[PDB]
Amino acid sequence: REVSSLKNKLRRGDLPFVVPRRMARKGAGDGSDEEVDGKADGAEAKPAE
Repeated sequence: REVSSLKNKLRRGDLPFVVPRRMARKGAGDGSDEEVDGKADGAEAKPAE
């Protein structure tokens, strides 16, 4: 039973294997025309003493 079990393991291929995984694709998507200006207001605080 021990020799038979060892022979069946080699014939079946029982080994510490890992299922492979595929690769992901890049998300290079086209942009939209929703542009915003970089304008900003100025400060109005007074200097300290």
